[PDB]
Amino acid sequence: TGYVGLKNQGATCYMNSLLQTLFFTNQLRKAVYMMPTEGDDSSKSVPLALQRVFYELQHSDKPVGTKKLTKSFGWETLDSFMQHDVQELCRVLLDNVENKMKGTCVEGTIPKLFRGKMVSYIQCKEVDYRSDRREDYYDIQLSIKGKKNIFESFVDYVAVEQLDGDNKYDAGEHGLQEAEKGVKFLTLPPVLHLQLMRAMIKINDRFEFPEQLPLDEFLQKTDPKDPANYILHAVLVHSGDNHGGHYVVYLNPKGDGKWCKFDDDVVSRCTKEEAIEHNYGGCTNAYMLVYIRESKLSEVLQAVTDHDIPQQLVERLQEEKRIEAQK
Ligand SMILES: Cn1ccc2c(=O)n(CC3(O)CCN(C(=O)[C@@H]4CCN(Cc5ccc(-c6cncnc6)s5)C[C@H]4c4ccccc4)CC3)cnc21
Repeated sequence: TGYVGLKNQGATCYMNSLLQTLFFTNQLRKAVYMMPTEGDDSSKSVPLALQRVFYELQHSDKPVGTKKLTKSFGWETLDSFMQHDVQELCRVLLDNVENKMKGTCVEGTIPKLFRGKMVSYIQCKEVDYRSDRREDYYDIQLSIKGKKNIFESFVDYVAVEQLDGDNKYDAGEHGLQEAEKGVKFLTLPPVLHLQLMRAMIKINDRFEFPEQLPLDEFLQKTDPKDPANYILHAVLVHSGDNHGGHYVVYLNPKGDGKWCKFDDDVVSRCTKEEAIEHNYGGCTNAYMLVYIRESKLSEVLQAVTDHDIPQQLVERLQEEKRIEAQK
């Protein structure tokens, strides 16, 4: 493979999976590396540790440890990983970073990759009154129960729900009213992060998902020049229950369909089938997926030299490692 794993140090559960996912979001890696940790707290600055882990992921001939990162953002209780959803952790990281990049050349990168926009609306049936509010999303949580595939999800997601009888809409000046509330995508980000709502006690129901995911039709306008076809990039996987769970991520880091299994420290080549159909579920199955828009693929997954790291940085981390000298 050439790729190196991450250490299992405690119960980070999904963290390692998420870390790889992100570390192979190449345009974000370059961006992270650029972040100025020149005068940062070596111990408690998250943005620093995300440089360290990525550095070591790109250079370590041994499996990369994460203790310092888990410290930097301070999920150090007996349940602090299993009490949170995965996008929550993503947001933690992607926040700390997106900030540190403000007033830099690399400002605006996290949203440029992971942010898309939306409209939630409420429209009265009989009377004239509409409520349209736009929001930004960085990630999307699909309902799987009763859904066989990703399509049915995105159609469930844009389902124009009805508000009648015991739950009519307080239209204010118009009083309680019958109206329909839905959602509608305006855009979708280069990087499309999806979580499948398996927590409820874990649902293990079969939920199919494609390698190629056309999304133009859930948009309101489409783009002839830029269609919204997506390339499955990673598949975050879990298997077990409230007693024994275990986390694994499958990636094809180059968008070429050459898949790899990442079981923490152990990384191996695997089949398309192992990554995809074998994680449809029906107990060991996908809980989050990552998808790059086809057009932006080459950029997002731009390759990364060792000359894309500043020396200043490079030097600090090494001293820090060397000085890791124990008796
Ligand atoms: C809003 N919503 C609804 C569902 C859902 C979701 O599944 N996700 C994905 C998820 O965030 C679920 C939680 N999660 C976990 O890893 C779970 C954390 C819960 N874990 C079970 C437990 C083990 C130990 C537990 C425990 C509880 N109390 C004290 N000590 C240990 S609870 C089982 C894990 C699980 C993994 C894959 C799918 C579904 C769940 C990350 C993946 C994100 N958002 C969601």
